[PDB]
Amino acid sequence: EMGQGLHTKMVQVASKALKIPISKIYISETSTNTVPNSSPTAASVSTDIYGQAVYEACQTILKRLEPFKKKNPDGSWEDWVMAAYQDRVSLSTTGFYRT
Amino acid sequence: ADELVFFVNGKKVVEKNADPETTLLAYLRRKLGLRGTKLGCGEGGCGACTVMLSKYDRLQDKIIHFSANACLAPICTLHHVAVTTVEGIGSTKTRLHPVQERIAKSHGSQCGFCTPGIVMSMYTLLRNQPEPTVEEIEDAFQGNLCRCTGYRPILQGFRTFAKSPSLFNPEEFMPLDPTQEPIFPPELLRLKDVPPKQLRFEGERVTWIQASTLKELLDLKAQHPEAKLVVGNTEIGIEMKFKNQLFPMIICPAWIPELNAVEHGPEGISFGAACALSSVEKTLLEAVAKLPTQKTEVFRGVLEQLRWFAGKQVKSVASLGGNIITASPISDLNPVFMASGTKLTIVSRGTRRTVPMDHTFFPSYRKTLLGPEEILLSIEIPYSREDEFFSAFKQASRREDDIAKVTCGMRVLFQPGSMQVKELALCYGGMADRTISALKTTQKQLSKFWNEKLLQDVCAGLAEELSLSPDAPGGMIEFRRTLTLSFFFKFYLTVLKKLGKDSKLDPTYTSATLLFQKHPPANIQLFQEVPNGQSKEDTVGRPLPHLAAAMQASGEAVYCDDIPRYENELFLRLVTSTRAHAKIKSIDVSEAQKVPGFVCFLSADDIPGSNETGLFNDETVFAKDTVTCVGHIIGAVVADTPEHAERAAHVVKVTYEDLPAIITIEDAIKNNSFYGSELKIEKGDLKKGFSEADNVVSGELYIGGQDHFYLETHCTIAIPKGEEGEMELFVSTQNAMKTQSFVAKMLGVPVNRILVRVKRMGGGFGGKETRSTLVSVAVALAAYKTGHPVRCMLDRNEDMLITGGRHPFLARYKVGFMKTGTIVALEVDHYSNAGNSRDLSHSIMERALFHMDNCYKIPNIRGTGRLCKTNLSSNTAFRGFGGPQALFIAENWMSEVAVTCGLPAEEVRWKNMYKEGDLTHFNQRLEGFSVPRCWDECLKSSQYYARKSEVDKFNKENCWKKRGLCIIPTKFGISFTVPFLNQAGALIHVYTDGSVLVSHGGTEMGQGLHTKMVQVASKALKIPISKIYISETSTNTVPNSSPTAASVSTDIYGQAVYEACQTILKRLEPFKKKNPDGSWEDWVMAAYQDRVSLSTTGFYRTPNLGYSFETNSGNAFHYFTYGVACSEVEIDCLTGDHKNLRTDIVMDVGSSLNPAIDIGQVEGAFVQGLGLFTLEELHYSPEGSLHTRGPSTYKIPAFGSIPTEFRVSLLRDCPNKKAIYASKAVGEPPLFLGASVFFAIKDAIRAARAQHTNNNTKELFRLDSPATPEKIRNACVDKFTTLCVTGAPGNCKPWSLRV
Amino acid sequence: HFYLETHCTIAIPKGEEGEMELFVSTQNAMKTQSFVAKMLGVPVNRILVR
Amino acid sequence: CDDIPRYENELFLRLVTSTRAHAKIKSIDVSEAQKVPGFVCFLSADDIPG
Ligand SMILES: Cc1cc2nc3c(=O)[nH]c(=O)nc-3n(C[C@@H](O)[C@@H](O)[C@H](O)COP(=O)(O)OP(=O)(O)OC[C@H]3O[C@@H](n4cnc5c(N)ncnc54)[C@H](O)[C@@H]3O)c2cc1C
Ligand SMILES: Nc1nc2c(c(=O)[nH]1)N[C@H]1C(S)=C(S)[C@@H](COP(=O)(O)O)O[C@H]1N2
Ligand SMILES: O=C(O)c1ccccc1O
Ligand code: MOS
Ligand code: MOS
Ligand code: FES
Ligand code: FES
Ligand SMILES: [Ca+2]
Repeated sequence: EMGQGLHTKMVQVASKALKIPISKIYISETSTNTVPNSSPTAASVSTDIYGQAVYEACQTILKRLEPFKKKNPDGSWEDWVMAAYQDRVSLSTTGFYRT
Repeated sequence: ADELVFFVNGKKVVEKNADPETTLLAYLRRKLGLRGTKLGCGEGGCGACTVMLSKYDRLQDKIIHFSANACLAPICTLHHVAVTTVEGIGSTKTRLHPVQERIAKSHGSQCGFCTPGIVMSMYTLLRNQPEPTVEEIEDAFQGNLCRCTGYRPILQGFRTFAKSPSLFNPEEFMPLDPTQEPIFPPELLRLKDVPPKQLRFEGERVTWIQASTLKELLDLKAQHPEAKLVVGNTEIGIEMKFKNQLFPMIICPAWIPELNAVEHGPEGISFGAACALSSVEKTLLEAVAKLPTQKTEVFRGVLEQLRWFAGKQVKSVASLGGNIITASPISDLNPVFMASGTKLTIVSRGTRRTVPMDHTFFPSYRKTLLGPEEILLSIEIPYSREDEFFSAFKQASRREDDIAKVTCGMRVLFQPGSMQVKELALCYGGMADRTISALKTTQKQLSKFWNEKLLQDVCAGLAEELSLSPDAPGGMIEFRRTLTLSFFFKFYLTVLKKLGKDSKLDPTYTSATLLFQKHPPANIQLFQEVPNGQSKEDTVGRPLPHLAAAMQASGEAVYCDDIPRYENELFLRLVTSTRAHAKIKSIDVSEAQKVPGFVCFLSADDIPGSNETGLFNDETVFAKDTVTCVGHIIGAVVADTPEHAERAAHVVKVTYEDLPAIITIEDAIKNNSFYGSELKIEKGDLKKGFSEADNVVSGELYIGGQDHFYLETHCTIAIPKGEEGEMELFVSTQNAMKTQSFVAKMLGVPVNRILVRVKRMGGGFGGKETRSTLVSVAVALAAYKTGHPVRCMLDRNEDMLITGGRHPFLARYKVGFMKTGTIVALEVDHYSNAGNSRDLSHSIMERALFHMDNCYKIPNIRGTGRLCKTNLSSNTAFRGFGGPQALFIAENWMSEVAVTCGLPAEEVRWKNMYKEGDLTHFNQRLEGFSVPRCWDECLKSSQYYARKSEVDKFNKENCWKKRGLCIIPTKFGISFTVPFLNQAGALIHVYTDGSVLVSHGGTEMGQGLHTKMVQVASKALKIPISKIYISETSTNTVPNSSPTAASVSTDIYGQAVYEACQTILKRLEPFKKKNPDGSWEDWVMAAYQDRVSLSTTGFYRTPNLGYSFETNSGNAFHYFTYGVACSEVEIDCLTGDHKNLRTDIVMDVGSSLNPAIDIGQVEGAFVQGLGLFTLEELHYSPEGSLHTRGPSTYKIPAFGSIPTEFRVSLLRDCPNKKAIYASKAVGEPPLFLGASVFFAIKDAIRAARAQHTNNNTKELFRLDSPATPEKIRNACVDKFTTLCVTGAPGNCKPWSLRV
Repeated sequence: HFYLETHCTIAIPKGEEGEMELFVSTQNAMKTQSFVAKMLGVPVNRILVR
Repeated sequence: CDDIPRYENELFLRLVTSTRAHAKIKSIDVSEAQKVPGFVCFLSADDIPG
């Protein structure tokens, strides 16, 4: 983030893909121990490619939460996440994109 | 004056404004930034702060080197002294010193917090003796404690300085070359030819005057009688730090030559009052070696005491004058100086007198017959005369560096060549509030002859004259009185032997006159070599040392508090309750606010979020309205320095209104005070079982608690980022996830705002899996409120008081068995003291129930469990998690079954043992039950049967010493008994240079988990471990992690890491195929260029788990880890002390991922269990106030506590398909094996009781844990214990009898 | 460029295995990481750029 | 970046740069710099470990 609002946009994207308020999503910083071998933030494509990578990681999460959502359709995002946790289903995932 | 000049690692230090209250430790860490030296207790008992001091000695015209505790050394005593820390002898950036290299490569370093101090003790030794003996090497560590290793490796590695595969190879060690050692600071050498001048230092509250001459000392004292002298500061330092003592004016007379003079006169040897005890020891040893035995009787007595007097660090700074004038009730020297009428030369300006120390020298508590203007100039220890004999004895809890329970000095003068008493003096310590002489008793024996009648008359006299009321401070009334008579008995016999000339006693009575004797160590470790075809780069199964061992030995390894503080960082001090249960009526911070640097007082009202916390939302972050235990956190003070925060907090005044308190398990039962309902597992038919049973035994047993005593106490640094409630914390915890959510809950912000990072812990052992949040949340609140970073590291006393420990257990049992020993029915009701909150108490009781069978098949069985809710700090996880308590209870009734049946214990245990395929009481199948092999193998390698003979023989030839032998098995179920915790995540990145960064949910606390994880990654990816790295554990890399516990970390994280590596391998596969002959680096780069992601997570969920208490079905564990231990001991029936002669252990850890780490885990766990069952004991006042708050009173196993012959074997060819690379969890399983020592002791006591107690061979006497010297001695009933019968003395027979 | 915030870097040496954590005003954490590692002569996994 | 609080022991670096567009570096003298209060060290090419 250098003022172009990339994090704002990635939160907006994650929020849509996951179908939850942006208020439940947060981006703290950029670091080499969370995401390695990253290209520089340049070429005006950051939204294009990181938006895609964030999207993919979100789909993964959604696929893992599916069974719980299907079991408790009227439940809350919070109910599904906890149920997923209690069932020892991983709640962490990478996402990647290649133009 | 004004300027203080000294050196640290060869560098000159000039302090222009030295504050008399500043310790070297603080100065090194804060001022110089040298964090290698650690704070472990600030009490002188752990040695973690050990450093070397060097100076020019004007007398020996030589540079001398000695060790010292930086925590007790005032920098104001260090003018013109050269200090050497761990970073001054070597480092991984330059080159490690042999001492550092060897302790690291010998696997002598685990969590590594104690390593720097032990390194410096060894270094100091070598600096004095380049080729020390094995005995000198062990004695070098009398003042150093380690909680992880079990000590064996440290000694064995250092043994190389003296003079099947191996864990390390001594042939690769770099030779010690003293010519390459750091040279004494040249500048200091010049300053040696300049006469000392009085120096003056002015601090915030204290003024220090370093007197250069005797005249200056006297003038100052004549002018300022209040002035407190200080030499070694090993007493004053304690008084100021722990007794709230403040001395505005201090005078250090250490430089005065008159106070350092040593003179050999006609009547004895005189020492200046400032001479260090180590100097006295040296001079006296020489005198004893050069002079005739008949003249060194008294010197020998002093040497016996010095032998067990603190450690090298304290004896090298503690002075003679200091010990005498401190006038402590438990001084080990004053009773000796008194009994020998040692001469004291006391002076004052214009006056001078010399008197023999006698009973009058100590009028009352902490006082002497010194005038306020007088100072002790010198002491002359008397030469022994003809017909004059002397003895000195000391009995404490632990042999090394411990406080005396009872200590004494004994002397007798006979008429020329007669056995007729001319003079007799029996002086004791620990029997009153001062050193006393049993004058009434001794006066009656004047002119009497040394015989049986005199022995009886003296014992009866002592029992009467040295009485103790039921409220005597320190308790242990029966034990202490028994020791006073036992010591005399030992003196009596010794004198007989001496009068017998020798240059005769019943042979069975001879060992009673013998002083403690060390025995040559003999350690052997057996493990399996890796398959010959295995690749060199595949380290799984190899004895790879801990990845951080070298950095831990060099002091470069960073622990939480070693992290530099920010320019604006503040310090936090918790304000806790001093009442077990009361309403908080008022909190006054008026005085606290006046303390310099005061920033603020935090309480429940300051919490922005919720004040409800705890694993079960059972607790408050800050007590509101009421306190429910001593130590209950009420609030906290934030200040500019640690000192100021501590001072401010101390004066925070809380007014209370007591409420009825429930302290003990018995209390809880009576009041029906419990958490939840009864826990129970029942199988078979009890009524039927007891019916078919030939015999039936009932009883009650108790197991005391235990303090984790991790060398590094609790600690947290909280960094507020000032954005969106974000906070980054560095914490010493095994549970980053709970830390994160508890901080978030208290603050009222989303969990994604909190980042918790754990690089490593200097030990955890379960004490940091939940209770670490008590500090983390409070520090987080401080950071939130001030907007400044804040940190807090607990002092030892706060840690032991507040953080909880192992759950004490009380058990009521009843067992049915056949005359053959077979068990047919068992009923056990367990009760645990849980404290003022639930925490992990429920799961702990569950694990207890799961192990109430140990390794025995019991057809009809019923075990229940109740959690006692009490007004004590909440107890929690501790290596074993309930298993040791339940296993101990099991082995106890099992031992009584053998005794009752009159059959060999090993025989009774074997026929009751489970067999492959059996089901446990909770119906789980035992597959791959390897106890049998461990058992037969241990029996054989230990030579059990043959030694059973050696023991019986010894017991026939010895009357006041006995031996015991016992072989014990164990099984420990592996997995968290809470299903959902059996999950693990990992995250791995491969950078474009091919280096790999691995991250997993587990934390490093010294157990070698990261090391094992790197080994697993290297094998899985088929690349060298040198290309892989693990930096830390953090919530932003691997979320929702289970606490690092239950011994399953390697199992589950190993699997998650493995999976992550598979995915990596899958992605690189296409490139490896394209370029087969290429390198790992070529493939990675190619993958990167083709835009293939080199980052992935890994996850693992342990399969088939889910036990139900309702249906008594389902698998509670993934598999079991097994082991067997045989220990042999020798007890002193007269004092309670005992030797752990030998122990043999055979452990089944499947195919070990690292035999150095495993084995290190086996030895470490065994020693902690050893401590739990025989040495460690916590004492509380009737009101629930913990007395035992430091290493001085809480004695964990020391270097000299381990079995002299310590042999460990890892079972061969026993792959476990239920875990990563066929390995097995090892963390907790071996701990209970320490009980083998407890039962060997019980065996010995049985022999002693058959010797002087009853005649009832099948007698079943109760022995609770820990089997401390008190319990051992009281159990050895004899004519002495009878004359000391607590209460019911010879004066209390009832008027009538007949029910 | 005239970014209102000029170039800036904070480098924190951890004292272990060449580890270093850096807080930098940069659009390229990867290259900062590798260039720092190249200059120091240590594996890239030792350097953390935030 | 620079808003991040400094550690109690944090130091500061100031780059030493060329005043010529193209030239051989004949000599470098830090004798005057060494006398400035607070001076810690001057780093040059030979200090690079990698
Ligand atoms: C971990 C640890 C273990 C210990 N173990 C033992 C043990 O096994 N047995 C035992 O007996 N003690 C033990 N002690 C206490 C022992 O170290 C002190 O008694 C020591 O001998 C005191 O000498 P010092 O020079 O440190 O005294 P200081 O702390 O300086 O204290 C001395 C006190 O004596 C006064 N004083 C000192 N010198 C003189 C003088 N010349 N003339 C007049 N007054 C004087 C001071 O004013 C002060 O009141 C231990 C202490 C620690 C911290
Ligand atoms: N050196 C050291 N070893 C240790 C501990 C420790 O704190 N320090 N904790 C013990 C406890 S209580 C457990 S549960 C396991 C923890 O790690 P693991 O699951 O990998 O074996 O290690 C054991 N070994
Ligand atoms: O079973 C365990 O050993 C255990 C340990 C820590 C927390 C919960 C648990 O069930
Ligand atoms: O010039 Mo922008 O592509 S960084
Ligand atoms: O007692 Mo260890 O399960 S943390
Ligand atoms: S901290 Fe100095 S002896 Fe423990
Ligand atoms: S390695 Fe010694 S206390 Fe941890
Ligand atoms: Ca509890």
